[PDB]
Amino acid sequence: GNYSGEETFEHAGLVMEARSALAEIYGDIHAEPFKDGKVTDQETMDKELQSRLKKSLKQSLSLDFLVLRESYPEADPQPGDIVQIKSTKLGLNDLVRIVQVKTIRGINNVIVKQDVTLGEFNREQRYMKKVNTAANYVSGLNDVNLSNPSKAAENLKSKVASIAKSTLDLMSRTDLI
Amino acid sequence: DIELTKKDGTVIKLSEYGFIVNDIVIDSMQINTKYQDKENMNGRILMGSNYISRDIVVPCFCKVKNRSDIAYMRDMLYSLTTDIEPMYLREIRRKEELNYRFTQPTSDDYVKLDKNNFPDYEYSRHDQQIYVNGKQYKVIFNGVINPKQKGNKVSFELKFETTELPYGESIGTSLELEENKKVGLWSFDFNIDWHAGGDKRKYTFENLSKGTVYYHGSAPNDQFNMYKKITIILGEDTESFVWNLTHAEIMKIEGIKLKAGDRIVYDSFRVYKNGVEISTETNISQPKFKYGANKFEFNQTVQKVQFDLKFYYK
Repeated sequence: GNYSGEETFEHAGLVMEARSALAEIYGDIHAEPFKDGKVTDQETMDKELQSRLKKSLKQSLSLDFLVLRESYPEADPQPGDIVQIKSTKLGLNDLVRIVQVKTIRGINNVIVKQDVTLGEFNREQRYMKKVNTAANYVSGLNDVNLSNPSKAAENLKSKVASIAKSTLDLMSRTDLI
Repeated sequence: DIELTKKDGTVIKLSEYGFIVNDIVIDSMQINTKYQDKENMNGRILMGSNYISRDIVVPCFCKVKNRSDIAYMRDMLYSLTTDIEPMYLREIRRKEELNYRFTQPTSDDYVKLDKNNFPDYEYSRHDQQIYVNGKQYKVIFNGVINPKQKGNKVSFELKFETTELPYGESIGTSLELEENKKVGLWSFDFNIDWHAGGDKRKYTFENLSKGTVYYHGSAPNDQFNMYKKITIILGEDTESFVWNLTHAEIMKIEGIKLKAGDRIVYDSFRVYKNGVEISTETNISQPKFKYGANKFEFNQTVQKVQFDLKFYYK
């Protein structure tokens, strides 16, 4: 992450590999490395890296919640709060945070049921956002031509290599003088 | 045969309102099972099994003096019974199929007649009916039709249903068992020793690491909706506080520091550290009284424990 913008792999710029604590029993795997980066210091290069690690062993708890009104009224769920769940016969007593909540309210603003998701919002919604991002990023463009695509990209890339060839010629011809 | 109803704010009984009843029949609890069938195995796994609902049925008829009045009476019935408001039903029986007694046909010792045109067989005080048992039921009504047989007699078929928990909630706490102040509300269905202050009546102990409890209720008080409520003067200062119990799980309170004279109100799935400002993060585990001996074991000789609860039946 500190190599200059024009190098792209001559791996200057704080080459390093880190790992988490659980690695030693699972072993050698690794994700897509932090290739893109213009960051100088090394303090960053460990924080962002371990964040890339710990974001990936994902746990989504899309439980269901059911409101008790006559009893336990002080549980209006709100997103971005801490909560202590505990399911017996599951192996679970830790505390987590809400990331999604879904209220309904018929009339007099009385709640009927709640739905919530914890930690990461879902596996589901991640897929769906991926799809919709693909489908909206596409159709916002104008270069797309479904009949033989890549003309718009290959025209560009070949133009790029051609101007690089012309630049090579210019370099030789200038170093001549 | 009166079908008493205690509503939130009043008490009602039908036969007071000219409403005789034929009988009361109380179904058991609808066991919803949760089985799972393995694909090619001659046997299916029990995921779970669980009580749901205790549907009551009560057919009641009524006689009046004139045909018009039927309407009024019927409306009264609806306005008196059909209540989404969760009510507390109490059943009543008689002790005997009473008859008219011997008399003398000498222009004297004539027979009586009720407000309704019937013969009063209930001559003495000790004739009329009784709360057959010291329990109730949390109950709601379901649809009725009113066939009018001849005259002023009309029948109705009430179909009641349990509200929250399919159980025979015992009226009165366990402390009224402790202090023999309130009278009634203790029927022989509950096998209760007379030795008040003796074992298997007491839920108020002092200066003990471990003690014994007799939960007279056949059904288990694991459900939080039941009014299981404990309160303990901890006796001895500590940083952590564990107490174990049988027919239930272990309980800890770690991570918060306490003091001796401080008291804990341990409500169902809930912990008042000092009566308010609930500190209930520590080991969310609720205790469960099944039946008979429910032995507890503290760890530092609490100077007081006492706990009231409600007995539930199946």
